[PDB]
Amino acid sequence: AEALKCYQHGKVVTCHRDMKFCYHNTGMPFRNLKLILQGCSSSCSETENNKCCSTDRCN
Repeated sequence: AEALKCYQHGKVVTCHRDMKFCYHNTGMPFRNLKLILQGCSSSCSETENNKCCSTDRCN
């Protein structure tokens, strides 16, 4: 099996062979601070900030 590939802040990363998901999480911890997490993960749950997917470079 090929291993999932995900977008990660402009780069393309090859996920650990165990990963099921590419994710994209954006948050505003403070009115002036935006946080953006992005990459591969074993688990993923759709929320208003965490976007999940399971195909290649799908972010």
